[PDB]
Amino acid sequence: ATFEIVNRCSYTVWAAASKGDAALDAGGRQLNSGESWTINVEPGTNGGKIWARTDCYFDDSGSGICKTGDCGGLLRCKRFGRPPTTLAEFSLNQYGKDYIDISNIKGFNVPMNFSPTTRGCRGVRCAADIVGQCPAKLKAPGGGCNDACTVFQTSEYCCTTGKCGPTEYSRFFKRLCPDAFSYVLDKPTTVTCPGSSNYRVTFCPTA
Repeated sequence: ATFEIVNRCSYTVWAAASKGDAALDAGGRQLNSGESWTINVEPGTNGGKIWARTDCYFDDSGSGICKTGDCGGLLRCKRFGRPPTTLAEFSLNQYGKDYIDISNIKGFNVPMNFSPTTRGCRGVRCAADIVGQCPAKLKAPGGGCNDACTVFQTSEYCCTTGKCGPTEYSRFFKRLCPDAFSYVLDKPTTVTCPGSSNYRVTFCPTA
């Protein structure tokens, strides 16, 4: 499948693409404002994620740091990024269907559109100003809005027992982004696409 990753942000982001134990394609890249990065994702990719990273420094070997979504200091991600990270999440060719979603379960750093570029289902969007509205106790100093599980490390926020409810913090992300996951047992906002759909992830789809 092709993912076009477009930075519509006025600031540089470092796109990341990972299934948690491996890079997707090159796994990461600098996107200046307006730049597009086309990646190929293997059919059958299960638990694929795309995210933006903000305020990166990389040396000549692609080693360094980001204030948001840093994945063990690499330009080319093999691992998931450090929260806060708005997540484009995908499982491709699962019994003839694609599953896409946006998640705020690892917090929010960069507004995001995740849309098919092929026909047969709808995109999802989390483009509200979650960083600007972020509750004082979830504010990441580096930039972005932590989820309550990253900050407080409780069974309730992490949903560690497989049982828990919405929270004051999960409802803040849900109120600003109804179409994103807000907590682990949130009513699914997963969209079903045709198997082998293609996608665009847009950072700052409106701003």
